[PDB]
Amino acid sequence: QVQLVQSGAEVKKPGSSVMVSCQASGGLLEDYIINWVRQAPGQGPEWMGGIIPVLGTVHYGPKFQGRVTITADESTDTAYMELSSLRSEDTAMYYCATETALVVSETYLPHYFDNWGQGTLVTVSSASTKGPSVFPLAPSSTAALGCLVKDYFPEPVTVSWNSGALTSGVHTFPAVLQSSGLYSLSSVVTVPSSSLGTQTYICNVNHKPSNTKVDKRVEP
Amino acid sequence: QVQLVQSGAEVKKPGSSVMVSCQASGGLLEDYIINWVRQAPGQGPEWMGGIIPVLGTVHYGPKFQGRVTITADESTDTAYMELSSLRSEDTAMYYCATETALVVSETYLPHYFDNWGQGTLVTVSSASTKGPSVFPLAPSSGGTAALGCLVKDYFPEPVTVSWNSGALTSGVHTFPAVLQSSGLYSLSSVVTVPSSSLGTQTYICNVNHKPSNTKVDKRVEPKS
Amino acid sequence: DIQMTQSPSSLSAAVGDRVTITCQASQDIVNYLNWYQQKPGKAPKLLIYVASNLETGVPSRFSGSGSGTDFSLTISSLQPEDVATYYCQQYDNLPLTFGGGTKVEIKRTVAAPSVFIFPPSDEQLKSGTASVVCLLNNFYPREAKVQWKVDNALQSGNSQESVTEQDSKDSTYSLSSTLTLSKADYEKHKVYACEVTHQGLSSPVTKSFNRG
Amino acid sequence: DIQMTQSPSSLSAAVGDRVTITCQASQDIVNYLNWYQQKPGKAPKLLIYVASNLETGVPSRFSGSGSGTDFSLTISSLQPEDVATYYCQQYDNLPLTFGGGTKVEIKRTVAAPSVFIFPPSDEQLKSGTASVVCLLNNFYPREAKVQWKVDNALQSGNSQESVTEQDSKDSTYSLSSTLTLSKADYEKHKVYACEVTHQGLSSPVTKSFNR
Amino acid sequence: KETKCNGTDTKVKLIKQELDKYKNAVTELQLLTQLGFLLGVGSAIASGIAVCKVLHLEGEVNKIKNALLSTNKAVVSLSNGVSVLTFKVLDLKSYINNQLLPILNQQSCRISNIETVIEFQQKNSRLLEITREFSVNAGVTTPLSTYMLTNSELLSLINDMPITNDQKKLMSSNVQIVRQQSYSIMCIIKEEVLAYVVQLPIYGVIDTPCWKLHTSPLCTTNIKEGSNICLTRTDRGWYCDNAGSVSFFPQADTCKVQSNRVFCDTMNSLTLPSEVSLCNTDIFNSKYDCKIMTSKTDISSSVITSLGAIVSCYGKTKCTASNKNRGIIKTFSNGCDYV
Amino acid sequence: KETKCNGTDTKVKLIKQELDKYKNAVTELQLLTQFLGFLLGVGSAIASGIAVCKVLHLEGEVNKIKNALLSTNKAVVSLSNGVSVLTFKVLDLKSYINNQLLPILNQQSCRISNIETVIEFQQKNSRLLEITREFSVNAGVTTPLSTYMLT
Repeated sequence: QVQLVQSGAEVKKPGSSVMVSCQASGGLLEDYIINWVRQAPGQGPEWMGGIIPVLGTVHYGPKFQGRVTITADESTDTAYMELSSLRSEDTAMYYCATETALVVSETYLPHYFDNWGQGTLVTVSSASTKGPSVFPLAPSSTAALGCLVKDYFPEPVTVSWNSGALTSGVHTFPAVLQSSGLYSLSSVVTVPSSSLGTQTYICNVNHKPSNTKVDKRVEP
Repeated sequence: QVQLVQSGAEVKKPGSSVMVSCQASGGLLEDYIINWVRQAPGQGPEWMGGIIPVLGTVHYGPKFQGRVTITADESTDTAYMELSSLRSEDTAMYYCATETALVVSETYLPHYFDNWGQGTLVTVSSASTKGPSVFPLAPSSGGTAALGCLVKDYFPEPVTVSWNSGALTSGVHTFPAVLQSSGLYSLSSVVTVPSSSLGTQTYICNVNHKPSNTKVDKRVEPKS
Repeated sequence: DIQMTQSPSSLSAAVGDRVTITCQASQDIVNYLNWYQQKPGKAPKLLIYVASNLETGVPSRFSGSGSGTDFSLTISSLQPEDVATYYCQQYDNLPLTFGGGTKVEIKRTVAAPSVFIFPPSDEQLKSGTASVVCLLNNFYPREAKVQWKVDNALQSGNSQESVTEQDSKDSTYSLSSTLTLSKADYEKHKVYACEVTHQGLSSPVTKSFNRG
Repeated sequence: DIQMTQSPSSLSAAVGDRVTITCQASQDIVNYLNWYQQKPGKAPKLLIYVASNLETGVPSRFSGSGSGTDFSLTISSLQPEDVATYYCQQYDNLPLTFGGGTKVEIKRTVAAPSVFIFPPSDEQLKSGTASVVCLLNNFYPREAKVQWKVDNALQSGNSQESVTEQDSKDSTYSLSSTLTLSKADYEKHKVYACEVTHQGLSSPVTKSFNR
Repeated sequence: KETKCNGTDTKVKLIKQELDKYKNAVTELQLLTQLGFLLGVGSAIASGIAVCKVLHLEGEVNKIKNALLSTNKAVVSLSNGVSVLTFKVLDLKSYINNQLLPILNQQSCRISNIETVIEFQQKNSRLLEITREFSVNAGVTTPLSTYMLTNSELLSLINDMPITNDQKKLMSSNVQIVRQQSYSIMCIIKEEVLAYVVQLPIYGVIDTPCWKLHTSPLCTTNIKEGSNICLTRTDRGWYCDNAGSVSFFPQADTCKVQSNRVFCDTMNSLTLPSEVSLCNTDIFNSKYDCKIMTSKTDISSSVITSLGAIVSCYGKTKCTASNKNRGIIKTFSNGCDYV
Repeated sequence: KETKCNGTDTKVKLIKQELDKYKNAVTELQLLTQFLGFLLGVGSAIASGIAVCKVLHLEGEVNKIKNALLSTNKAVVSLSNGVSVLTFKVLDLKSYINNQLLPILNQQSCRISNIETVIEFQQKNSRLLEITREFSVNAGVTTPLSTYMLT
């Protein structure tokens, strides 16, 4: 019932250091075991470490000791994770996951993750952040319509139909990496052909990493 | 699975005394805590008292002690409640409610009500008992028509009504009684029905005003 | 006596909503608190006993919590047939007492009323009185208005209206209005109409009739 | 480290079947094993903790069993919303380690794709690029083939396709193909078509347009 | 009155049997509720029995019940002569009357929720354990068990005794010894109340000098085998200063030692003049007649002291003191010696 | 460290009191830790045990005991004085509480869906409490040797 809010996705230069934050709402950081999990594309999750604020003890997975720093700011109920010396291996979705710590004994260890953050995709590359262009996919002679979101970096881009009002029938395809290096992705929705003139369909494209929010109107 | 059957609704004169009975079917009175709860219109329920025949103990609510007598006739499995010196404040639906008393220690008290009677509406008033008149509300000329019957000029509440001996229930609306300016209660019962069955189907409203010994079966259909 | 404070007094929630009802006691009653459901005109039915135990046959969406002086009743997915008044009741000491009650109503999409008018019967006219009935069937919300119109003159304050409780299966209301007059005045005019306004009709719907 | 072995890596089962997944530990972990569900792009969700305890709000069809070194996760009636990757996880000692994962997919009846073609937008052509999109919507099975046809010449290797994961409510797939060409080469030809073959169509369906 | 539930199903048989174990323990209690030789004899529980006897008078228990209705701790005026602290620890009445039996009665002994019955058996546990102990000791138990009086109850009861904080602190720091010098007297179960009298020690004399005297037989060591004479001090035991005199405990195991504190019971003691200490320094002193025994029983033996060992070595016996890391270090000659 | 169960239910009250009884036994025991015949020589029955107790109280001595019984349940430990003693880990309640019970409790804010957990805990907790009770009534020295002391 507590919501874990991680920082937004971003692109960091190789070798630099990145910090991911995780904000708890509805409880104190002391009331939980705070873990940090990452998942590279096409890999499983890997335990990096965890913090136990009630005991003031941190434990690290061997692979990450000495270049990962996890902190818990209880004055603000904000947890942090600092990873230094970025390389190709670190491109991954980073998760903030908790284990509830009501009855805590000494020598308590992390065991599981019952509450997760939304995940933070850290992309390590030198390619500059770039916002996408959106192009209509008009319906014509059940009909289908959509919009084309082209040329963005890095991932991800999100899309909602009618600010989330139209949800039945939406299909957002996984992004494909183009030869240019930039990503592209599509979102199509099927709808009765009789509503092509009476209903308005707008796709809300947001790329927060570049702070570019663009809403392109589409109609037959 | 045990049903509690109370005595019928009635009108009693102010200052007189009323006796309400409550019949248990399927078990013995000794095996229960028998409670009496009343509910005035627009109020919550109020617990009047309870008797525990297996222990031989009677308990009265402080407001009602000294003018309420509750007895348990184990020869007929009937519980009773007698309230004396009736006045206007007593106009309320009176409920007979039980709690199972299978395994009881001494000083056992009533705690809850899991099995209820149907309720007895006691109306304290000077007016005489009077049966209602029933008048059709014939339909005429989209694809659904409405008809009903009007139950007018009775005293006291309640009047009951069923359609087709209780067969027609989806779509019936029996409105709460309204006290007219002339006095006495009046009530309406309407039901919507497909327009194609207006000639092929029979619709009867079975109106009962038990206080007045009035049983009426009114047929409704268009005229000519 | 121990006073039970039930809050809120009324609530409106959609079908599928999570609804919570609270009961407070005037002194510590441990967990000796029960919950009842009363549909309009029916006897109450026991739902929860000892604050948290589910009665057999009660849908799993009902649950109770609390201890000491504050208790709660929660419906995990509110359903149309839950429209009723709920009462908490203590048994720590005598007399057994109830809360003020909480009436639960369903909020649903607005529905237009079907408007039907009935003239007084030929059977009733023999008795010397005429009642003209107007009907609003299966509508929402609660608030509506009906002004009678005989010929074209609006009649004011010579009628009485009665409203059913919210229907247990689709959460709509129905309303019957009865216009009572003497036999002499009924045969004084010819065309009778009842005019109805509501949020479900674009224009007010009027039904009238000709004697015959 | 403790290595977790999840078997099989993938399976296909019909709706309503009873599905079992296995996790093996490299040493005795008593019952200190958890199970997680990960739908595509979403965070993992705790299903079973301490080998057998059901998490609140998790459908009653989930159960966990085992002790020592071998554990199981059981779905008594596989449902469409269960399409996801599942992971086991031990916590006997640090570091916490996970299984390799088991991808569970629903096998249903064969569904034909709805074929729609979209021309490139007028706004995009000015910037110097043109994308022509062809769509196969709500089809089964996974395997389909799209060969482009410009005028009448089959196009090879000038397109890129992306397929959605199995849909969470009806267990079908969707596939989008994008044909990228230059504005100069796009206006070089006239009639564009995408032809689609699949096991659900007796003959391949073609939808075309004139520039 | 009786659990009128029928005993067959697996759910009913556990709660019904659990109820019977409670009702039988209750019924059981009603059945039940109807040197050194120079020492003086006492009545260990004369104080406790006196209090219990008051509760048997007609209508006397009612005063107790009415006072413990609002709080769990009250001072009650008994009709006879003594004011006693009374304590309601477990309230089984309101659990059975308002939480368990309603749950049970509503579903005709089908307890669908197993959680209620487990809570009952734990709530019922202490009564059966107290009943069980009283059932094995003829209504008088010692030492005072943890079912009789928990540490939480004991420390709180310690705080209310009419003693100085120094005396209070001693008892709370050594609660284990307190238990061993206490009694529990079961006596009355009537008018829906069960009560027993707990008798705790009161340590009125604290921090006075106290010493232990060890003695061992002393015989001559002459060459003739059967011709020998022996002598033994008989005044062995503990001696504590008390009220200008010495409280003497002849019996060795009547006292329990914790560090430097000797917990003893004055009831098994004699009161001696302060001149007793002279027997250690001058056995022939003309101010106190030192107690001795005589014999010709020439037997070798040894006495372990607090900080060493006394060895009475006689005849042809081999007497030796050894170290764990070194073996024998000293061989004792005939006579009485110490190391 | 602390029982912070805020939600009250018959199940929560059951584990909390069961947890409190364990939390009480540890503290309770911790409090405890701070014709013829007349010619028969007197002895000190537990002088041997008292001597062994005294060595275990030495600084850094318990760690020697703990670390030897960390991997196995039977070890010979050399105390600082010179004496080798047989050591035996009979109950490991630590690994039970930390990895099976405490995680189960924390998940739903003390609402245990399977009553089996409390029954297992009270059974797992029984041997500790019974040993404590014998010591609690016998001043830390029991005789004869009970079956709870040593099966």
